[PDB]
This record gives sequence, structure tokens and C-alpha cells, in this order.
Amino acid sequence: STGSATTTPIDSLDDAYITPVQIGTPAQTLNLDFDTGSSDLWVFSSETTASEVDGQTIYTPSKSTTAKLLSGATWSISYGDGSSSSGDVYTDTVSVGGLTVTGQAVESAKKVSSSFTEDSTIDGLLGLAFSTLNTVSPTQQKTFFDNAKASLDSPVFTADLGYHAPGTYNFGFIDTTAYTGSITYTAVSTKQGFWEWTSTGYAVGSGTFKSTSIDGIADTGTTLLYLPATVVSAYWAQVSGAKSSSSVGGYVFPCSATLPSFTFGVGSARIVIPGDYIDFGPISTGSSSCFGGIQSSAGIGINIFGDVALKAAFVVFNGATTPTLGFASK
Repeated sequence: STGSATTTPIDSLDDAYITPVQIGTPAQTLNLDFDTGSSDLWVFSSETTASEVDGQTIYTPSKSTTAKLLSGATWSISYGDGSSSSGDVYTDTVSVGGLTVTGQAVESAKKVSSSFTEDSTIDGLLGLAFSTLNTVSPTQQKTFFDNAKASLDSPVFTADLGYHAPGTYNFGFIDTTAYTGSITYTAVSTKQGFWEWTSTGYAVGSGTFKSTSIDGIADTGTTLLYLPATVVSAYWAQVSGAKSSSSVGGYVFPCSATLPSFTFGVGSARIVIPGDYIDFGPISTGSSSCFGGIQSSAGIGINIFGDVALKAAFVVFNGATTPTLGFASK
């Protein structure tokens, strides 16, 4: 089997991407944030505290003939940005882009943090990291990909995120028309439950490539590119007037700037992030100070190849017995 679904930015800045997902019978379609950095499929639901729902589409298990309460199971998760959610668990039929899993754990939110309430466009998350990170207790549950894997034509999914445009998540096949040149594959460590890999270095604009190992995660659920402070300083030093602002919470730059590209290494291959991808616009409405899309990972504790990086590439998440990551230009 295979699946193919379009993923769409939630706003003009590509702050996140949503992908329609069919849950239950009859289908209830919710727009979920596909997150390769976590492993819970959770949704706004009829059980969510009413004051914490503000425009989201909810899953109502009582209207689904295939929903079954997973007795005794609860979940609770916290994300890198400090947002959180928690609740109980149903199993139900879940389809993405024509690919169907029966008995998928669908984590129903009783509580969500303000950040989620305030984003009317995201109806939940669909985790695509390794199932070892799943938070369901007392019986840990498998991700959608883990459940689908054995049925897929090939045990892979691909992320093809757009810059200010829709893109695609494919399950079970590699669309050879969706990228240019070759896909370069690189080793993955699953020891922390993430798609963790080591980039071979970087360049700023037309500068010389610096060979250096940068360990980090491929995380579709993180907006920006978070890298070591040395790397980030070298990038922003090439932008006149750029500075790290403690009050704003990272590097800002004059909105009148033309940003240089940033290149990252995948083995001997190179992925080029155009400068425009690094512009996240005014820090507040009407400001001439703009927020940068490359930020320091110092104090996160891990480097994160988020959407800013991933949207510059066609990315293969290879879930073979020994998982790997593949990157191609496009």
C-alpha cells in the first residue's frame, strides 16, 4: 500500500504545516501537524475542556462506530517550546492520503496549553518519530507509520515541504519526479527516539564550506533551524545590523536586509537554503526588525533541522530495520 497527502502552511510565514487526516467511521477529517520530532497522535476532541477550544475541528469518538476506548490509558506530553497536552486514548481507523490503519491509538485531549488553543488552524499532531517516545501509559502505543510499515510497498515516508506553498507527505514510496539529482543517504541513531543524524558541515552564502560534524534531528514539527552558537554567529555576522536580542529571544535583523543562503552538508552532498527561507518577518506588526530563521541551539540541548532546513530538500525517512535519512535537492 501507499498514501499521499498534501501538506499546507498554516500562515504566510510557514510557521507550521497541516495535513488532512481521516479519523473514524464515518470519517472525521482533522488537520494535523505531522511531527517527525514526536511520537503521539493526539487530537482536539469532544473531551477537550471547552474553554481551551477556539476554532479547532474536534474528534468526537461517540460518533465513530469504529472507536473503542483504550481502557485505563492516559497520555501527557510536553514539547520543546514548552507547550503541552494530555488526555485519554481511543483506538480507531485512521487514514492519510488513502493509506488506512485500523486500531491506531488516537489520543484524545482533555487539556491543551494556551499555545494550542490560540492556534485555530492545528487540530492536533501526528507523530512520526520512533514509537519508543510515545507517551501513552501504562501501555505504550505505536505511531501511524509504525503501524502502517509492514503493509507499505517500501518502509519509508517522505517529506517535501514547500516554501510559502503546499507540499507533500508520501508513505510507502519515493516519488522520483519530486527531486533533482540523487538522494544522498546518511546514518541515523535512534538512541534518543529521534531521526538523529550528523551533517558534514556548512557554508554561509558564497563562502567556503566548513567541514565539521553537526549532530541533530530532522524535525518537521519545529519551524526553525537550530544550530550551535558558533555556526549561527558566523551566519548572522554576514548580515549588516543583525544581532542577538535577549528581549526578543534570538537573532533579529533589519527587515531591509538581503539574507545570504545557508548550505548544510549531507555526506558529500550539499543542501542550499535560500536566504528568503530564513526571513520570519517583523518581530511585531509594523516593526522594521525581522526575526531570523536560523537560531542558536545552545540551551536546547540538541541541534534541530526544522522546517527552514527541511523545506529546502526532498527528505526520505527510511524506516528499514536499520533506519537512514535521505536528502535531495529539488
